[PDB]
Amino acid sequence: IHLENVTEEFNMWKNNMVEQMHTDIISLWDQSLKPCVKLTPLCVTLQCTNVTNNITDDMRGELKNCSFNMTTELRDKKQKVYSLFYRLDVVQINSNKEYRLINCNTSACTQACPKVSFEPIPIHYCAPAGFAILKCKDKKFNGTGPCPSVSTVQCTHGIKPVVSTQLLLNGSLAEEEVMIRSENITNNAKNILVQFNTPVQINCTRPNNNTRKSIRIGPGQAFYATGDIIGDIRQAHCNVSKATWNETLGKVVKQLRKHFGNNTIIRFANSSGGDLEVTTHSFNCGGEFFYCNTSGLFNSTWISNNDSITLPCRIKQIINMWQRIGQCMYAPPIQGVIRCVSNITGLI
Amino acid sequence: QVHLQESGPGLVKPSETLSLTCNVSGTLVRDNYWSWIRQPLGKQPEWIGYVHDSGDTNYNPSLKSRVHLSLDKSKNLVSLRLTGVTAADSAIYYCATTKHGRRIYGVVAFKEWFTYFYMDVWGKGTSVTVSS
Amino acid sequence: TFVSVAPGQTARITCGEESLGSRSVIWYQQRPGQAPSLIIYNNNDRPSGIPDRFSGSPGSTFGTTATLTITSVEAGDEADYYCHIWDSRRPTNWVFGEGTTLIVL
Amino acid sequence: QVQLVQSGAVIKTPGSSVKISCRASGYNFRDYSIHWVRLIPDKGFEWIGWIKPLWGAVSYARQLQGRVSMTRQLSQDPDDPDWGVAYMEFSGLTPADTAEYFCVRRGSCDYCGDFPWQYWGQGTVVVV
Amino acid sequence: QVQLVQSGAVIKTPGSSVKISCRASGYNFRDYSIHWVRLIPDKGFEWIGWIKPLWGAVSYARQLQGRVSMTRQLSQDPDDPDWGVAYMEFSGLTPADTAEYFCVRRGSCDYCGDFPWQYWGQGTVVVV
Ligand SMILES: *[C@@H]1O[C@H](CO)[C@@H](O[C@@H]2O[C@H](CO)[C@@H](O[C@@H]3O[C@H](CO[C@H]4O[C@H](CO[C@H]5O[C@H](CO)[C@@H](O)[C@H](O)[C@@H]5O)[C@@H](O)[C@H](O[C@H]5O[C@H](CO)[C@@H](O)[C@H](O)[C@@H]5O)[C@@H]4O)[C@@H](O)[C@H](O[C@H]4O[C@H](CO)[C@@H](O)[C@H](O)[C@@H]4O[C@H]4O[C@H](CO)[C@@H](O)[C@H](O)[C@@H]4O[C@H]4O[C@H](CO)[C@@H](O)[C@H](O)[C@@H]4O)[C@@H]3O)[C@H](O)[C@H]2NC(C)=O)[C@H](O)[C@H]1NC(C)=O
Ligand SMILES: *[C@@H]1O[C@H](CO)[C@@H](O[C@@H]2O[C@H](CO)[C@@H](O[C@@H]3O[C@H](CO[C@H]4O[C@H](CO)[C@@H](O)[C@H](O)[C@@H]4O)[C@@H](O)[C@H](O[C@H]4O[C@H](CO)[C@@H](O)[C@H](O)[C@@H]4O)[C@@H]3O)[C@H](O)[C@H]2NC(C)=O)[C@H](O)[C@H]1NC(C)=O
Ligand SMILES: *[C@@H]1O[C@H](CO)[C@@H](O[C@@H]2O[C@H](CO)[C@@H](O[C@@H]3O[C@H](CO)[C@@H](O)[C@H](O[C@H]4O[C@H](CO)[C@@H](O)[C@H](O)[C@@H]4O)[C@@H]3O)[C@H](O)[C@H]2NC(C)=O)[C@H](O)[C@H]1NC(C)=O
Ligand SMILES: *[C@@H]1O[C@H](CO)[C@@H](O[C@@H]2O[C@H](CO)[C@@H](O[C@@H]3O[C@H](CO)[C@@H](O)[C@H](O[C@H]4O[C@H](CO)[C@@H](O)[C@H](O)[C@@H]4O)[C@@H]3O)[C@H](O)[C@H]2NC(C)=O)[C@H](O)[C@H]1NC(C)=O
Ligand SMILES: *[C@@H]1O[C@H](CO)[C@@H](O[C@@H]2O[C@H](CO)[C@@H](O[C@@H]3O[C@H](CO)[C@@H](O)[C@H](O)[C@@H]3O)[C@H](O)[C@H]2NC(C)=O)[C@H](O)[C@H]1NC(C)=O
Ligand SMILES: *[C@@H]1O[C@H](CO)[C@@H](O[C@@H]2O[C@H](CO)[C@@H](O)[C@H](O)[C@H]2NC(C)=O)[C@H](O)[C@H]1NC(C)=O
Ligand SMILES: *[C@@H]1O[C@H](CO)[C@@H](O[C@@H]2O[C@H](CO)[C@@H](O)[C@H](O)[C@H]2NC(C)=O)[C@H](O)[C@H]1NC(C)=O
Ligand SMILES: *[C@@H]1O[C@H](CO)[C@@H](O[C@@H]2O[C@H](CO)[C@@H](O)[C@H](O)[C@H]2NC(C)=O)[C@H](O)[C@H]1NC(C)=O
Ligand SMILES: *[C@@H]1O[C@H](CO)[C@@H](O[C@@H]2O[C@H](CO)[C@@H](O)[C@H](O)[C@H]2NC(C)=O)[C@H](O)[C@H]1NC(C)=O
Ligand SMILES: *[C@@H]1O[C@H](CO)[C@@H](O[C@@H]2O[C@H](CO)[C@@H](O)[C@H](O)[C@H]2NC(C)=O)[C@H](O)[C@H]1NC(C)=O
Ligand SMILES: *[C@@H]1O[C@H](CO)[C@@H](O[C@@H]2O[C@H](CO)[C@@H](O)[C@H](O)[C@H]2NC(C)=O)[C@H](O)[C@H]1NC(C)=O
Ligand SMILES: *[C@@H]1O[C@H](CO)[C@@H](O)[C@H](O)[C@H]1NC(C)=O
Ligand SMILES: *[C@@H]1O[C@H](CO)[C@@H](O)[C@H](O)[C@H]1NC(C)=O
Ligand SMILES: *[C@@H]1O[C@H](CO)[C@@H](O)[C@H](O)[C@H]1NC(C)=O
Ligand SMILES: *[C@@H]1O[C@H](CO)[C@@H](O)[C@H](O)[C@H]1NC(C)=O
Repeated sequence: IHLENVTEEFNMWKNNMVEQMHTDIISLWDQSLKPCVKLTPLCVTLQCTNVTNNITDDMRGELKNCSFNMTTELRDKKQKVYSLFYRLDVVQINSNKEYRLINCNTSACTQACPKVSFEPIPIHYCAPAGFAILKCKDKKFNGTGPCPSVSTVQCTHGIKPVVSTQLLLNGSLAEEEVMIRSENITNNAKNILVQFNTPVQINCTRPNNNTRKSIRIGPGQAFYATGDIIGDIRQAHCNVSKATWNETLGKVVKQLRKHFGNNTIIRFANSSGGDLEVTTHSFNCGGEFFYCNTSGLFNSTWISNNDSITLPCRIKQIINMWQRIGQCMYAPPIQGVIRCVSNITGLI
Repeated sequence: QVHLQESGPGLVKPSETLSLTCNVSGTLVRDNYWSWIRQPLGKQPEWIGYVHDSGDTNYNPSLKSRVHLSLDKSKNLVSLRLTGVTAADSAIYYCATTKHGRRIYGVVAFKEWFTYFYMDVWGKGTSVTVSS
Repeated sequence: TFVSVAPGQTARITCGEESLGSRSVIWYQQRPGQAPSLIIYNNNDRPSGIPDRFSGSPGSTFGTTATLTITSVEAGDEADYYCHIWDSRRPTNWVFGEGTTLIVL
Repeated sequence: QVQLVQSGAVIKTPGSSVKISCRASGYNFRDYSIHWVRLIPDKGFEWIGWIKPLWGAVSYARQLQGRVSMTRQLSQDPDDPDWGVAYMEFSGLTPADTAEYFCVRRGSCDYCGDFPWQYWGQGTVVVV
Repeated sequence: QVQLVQSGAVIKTPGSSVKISCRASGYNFRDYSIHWVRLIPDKGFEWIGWIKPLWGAVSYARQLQGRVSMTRQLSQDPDDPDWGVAYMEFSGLTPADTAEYFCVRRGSCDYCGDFPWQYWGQGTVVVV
């Protein structure tokens, strides 16, 4: 319901209900793990070799083929069963070459249920009776201060909840131009949210054809591992268009010169360092977690006067989402070549 | 038109350095790759390896030490030296030109391709035999 | 490895290990007493001098054997055949495959 | 209480690299950022950088890039979630870098920003 | 989607017994009944029987008793509960029984009864 002659002052940074969304999604994410299986008999001695591949001594194979003792459904008999993992999930314990999982000394990893998926669906947060929600419909609204055209609504619009560290996906596009937002510009410990108008199409794929293999842990307990790699052993990657990326970086340069004067030299360099999922951009392409290198994007300089950027990724199976002290999660392998099309909407 | 011609001793005493030569006709040593291939009687051939200027001289890792390939740009020939002739070394040997070519299956920038070899023309052979 | 087909008919000669990934096969032939000679240098590519009807299995198939398809055979095709697979997963084959012989009526 | 324990003062040679630890205890280590600051005589203070120990996201001063590095190690047990270790590896040592270093944390009030560092370590003297 | 996958067409001898499978996928298999129906040229359709795969409770047509049999096998895993297999073993084969067979499921609407079979398999030809 569009209002008249009204003006309220808003503040996105001291706002409530973003904390509530964070707590609700964390607790609901925890709630979809209790019916699923704990990998208690899986933290075990792993006899790993190199994956069968033409080995290059300068590079490294990103797959280790591990066979191990596993308990059958019967408590007396145990079997020898093999699987495939990445370098980023196993570590060498100290001739012989025996490995272990990286989470053997912090937590038992709850295996995610392969029935449930991780695609986003729009949640609308509706207010109870006696409360209302006000949305600001001003175009040039930098998210702080008085907005001149607000309108009340009973429920919010579609919020597809994405898990994206850098380069937020599937967002809400801006109206007519790029808009940068911050709590305090001269504060360099405050992140700057860039939301631009036209979306950037990004394709991402794993071209390696995998085989789901079931292993029986016990009665009613199934462990889904990687079987054979059908075809070529390739590196999973992503693509953006070169021209639209250069154009949109020109757009954010044009908008960034409003806050620092015109005669300013703006350059884009990659992330400085930290863990894996804060220096590289991480996302979830249909129940499969990619960690893609963004050095090919933020590599530019800007003076005050058909191709496509491909970028490689790494694939992890065990995750430590929200960095809890004792809560890790295995992710099951999924069949076939996996590709997804998404829209880069903004930057952090 | 190209045709090649080898030459050798034919009779070899054991534990002796074997050496073979390979003539040219038409195309010189600089214009193309070169290769040596050996084959015993009634057997499949064994590609010994390939030789070219600018370090393109990768050898069979089975032998890897007792065999050395070389060129002769002064006289425009190909040459091979062997070390430690055993009884298995009795075979007919071939110098032959070959051509490369990129088989590409994935991304070119991620080195998801390779270079295969194939010998278009061949020599005629030298029946090397080790005996005392 | 003895395959015989009364002349003018078709012919399928298999050779080598089963495929693992993408491959680049090379087919050579060998008359008795002669040097070898190239017939196929790619999965299905031939150079000049050798005619058609010597078709090859494409390397895009996963988990098959390399074949060599010959139609309208003759006494000139009576030779020893050899394969040289170049798989993108297996290492470099410094030796050839197994000798498959063709003989005609 | 909020406690920040450094290491002892160290003497290095020019061209070496000094590793200075900073153990924090008495609060939830994953929530608050860690800044590094220096004090040089006849130069005053000079800012180095910050690191958020939740992931390890860092930011350095512009004139010190390529020389400094920051890591962290969290406490992974459900019994002691409070303590944590931050690091600072300073490379490219010159005799100009003889100074006293501090690893600091902001206050916990509502109007408290990030740069008004309330809690301070005891300081570490680096002489080259 | 609701998918019903039969087996291929088969050729049998008189006096044998043909086993026809029916794999169902895309819905909760334990809830909806499975009927079997036949189509004979110059005879039209003719009813065989039904089976509820929740227990295997069956009912046969009267004039085909002693010859037909219906079983099922459920999907026992918490990851793929949707699919399921029904069977029909038809014995006492005569040359009159050369026909096309269908395993069918009713609709899911509220006024939908049991016999208005919405979803149909692709049909299996049996020639004697
Ligand atoms: C993100 O972006 C990145 C990059 O931006 C993307 O990465 C790209 O990904 C694609 C697909 O993943 C890759 O494509 C592969 O390319 C290689 C190389 O192709 C080149 O070379 C071929 C052969 O070279 C010969 O011909 C050229 C002339 O064209 C000549 O110059 C050269 O000297 C040599 O003589 C060319 O044929 C090919 O051209 C083709 O593509 C053109 C594109 O527009 C098109 O115009 C042409 O008409 C032609 O169609 C190109 O120049 C290919 O080799 C490879 O295809 C083979 O491999 C796959 C997997 O094994 C298989 O499925 C294919 O069928 C094909 O295998 C056939 O070809 C072999 C060649 O010998 C043959 O041996 C095989 O047995 C098989 O042969 C069968 O089919 C052929 C007919 O095709 C028949 O003749 C045979 O008898 C037999 O029946 C792929 O196409 C890119 O390389 C890669 N990188 C770049 C930089 O682009 C990434 O995909 C993006 N991701 C997303 C999500 O968007
Ligand atoms: C940003 O927003 C876009 C827009 O939605 C998202 O793109 C979609 O992502 C989802 C999840 O990855 C994709 O869904 C999956 O698609 C696979 C491909 O099949 C498609 O095509 C066939 C044939 O047309 C259709 O029948 C099918 O519905 C899909 O459209 C499917 O194989 C997947 O199905 C499997 O999983 C589901 C999970 O419930 C099972 O029910 C199925 O039985 C099957 O096992 C799945 O449907 C979707 O295709 C994408 N859309 C497009 C247009 O590409 C981005 O993913 C999102 N960004 C991020 C980071 O998530
Ligand atoms: C399986 O993987 C192996 C790698 O272990 C790979 O072997 C390599 O093959 C190439 C050609 O097939 C060999 O030759 C190289 O070719 C390039 C292209 O011209 C040259 O630039 C290289 O020269 C560099 O390296 C030399 C030392 O090797 C130096 O002397 C030179 O100055 C250059 O620095 C080189 O000649 C390559 O040598 C091998 N690798 C090794 C370790 O020997 C094989 O081809 C792969 N097989 C398949 C089927 O994919
Ligand atoms: C994200 O992507 C970037 C590139 O898109 C990637 O950067 C590259 O990383 C490698 C190693 O991590 C860098 O180092 C190279 O490694 C090889 C290994 O042998 C060296 O031989 C290379 O030296 C060559 O190049 C030198 C300079 O030209 C020569 O002096 C030398 O003789 C060799 O020819 C080189 O050291 C590589 O340089 C970068 N690329 C760039 C453009 O900086 C980065 O690693 C990715 N991110 C992550 C987290 O992996
Ligand atoms: C941001 O971009 C820079 C520019 O390349 C990246 O720096 C590079 O980092 C890699 C490691 O990730 C360095 O590789 C080195 O390889 C040798 C090989 O053994 C190894 O000994 C070293 O320890 C190191 O791993 C590379 O030299 C380095 N290049 C430069 C010019 O600094 C940086 O990694 C990028 N950051 C992110 C988060 O992507
Ligand atoms: C991983 O290693 C296992 C061995 O533990 C491999 O399985 C064997 O593969 C060989 C090659 O075909 C067979 O001869 C054996 O019979 C297999 N044994 C078993 C128990 O399966 C497996 O192929 C390897 N996987 C990969 C991707 O390299
Ligand atoms: C199997 O994997 C091991 C690693 O556990 C490889 O050993 C080293 O690998 C690196 C890079 O892959 C090379 O630079 C080293 O030279 C390797 N060490 C040695 C002693 O060679 C090993 O090469 C892999 N392959 C085999 C056949 O063992
Ligand atoms: C699976 O279990 C078998 C049985 O314990 C393990 O095999 C033993 O390995 C040790 C160490 O190499 C030997 O001393 C024993 O003699 C082996 N016993 C038998 C019966 O083989 C094996 O290591 C386990 N893991 C795998 C991957 O097979
Ligand atoms: C966001 O826009 C508001 C105005 O709608 C800006 O707030 C004013 O900024 C000027 C400086 O340009 C100050 O003099 C005023 O006192 C500010 N008013 C209020 C109520 O804060 C604000 O600076 C803008 N923020 C950003 C990051 O651009
Ligand atoms: C990944 O591998 C599977 C094999 O496990 C491929 O599925 C086969 O597809 C062919 C034709 O596409 C069928 O004839 C086979 O019957 C299928 N086999 C199985 C077991 O399903 C699958 O197509 C591969 N993926 C891609 C993208 O090629
Ligand atoms: C990203 O993927 C889309 C497909 O999902 C690509 O769009 C196709 O582009 C080709 C030309 O390259 C057209 O012929 C198709 O009609 C397009 N299809 C669709 C559905 O858009 C797009 O090119 C890809 N982008 C990059 C950079 O690779
Ligand atoms: C920068 O230039 C624009 C002209 O496009 C002007 O409107 C703006 O005021 C200038 N800003 C500064 C800080 O000079
Ligand atoms: C940055 O761009 C230059 C030139 O465009 C390129 O050579 C370099 O590889 C890029 N940086 C990285 C880390 O790839
Ligand atoms: C778990 O083991 C790894 C590998 O040694 C080690 O780096 C890590 O500190 C260990 N974690 C704990 C809590 O001991
Ligand atoms: C369990 O075992 C019985 C006996 O072999 C078998 O009939 C049944 O199908 C099995 N169930 C599953 C889910 O494998």
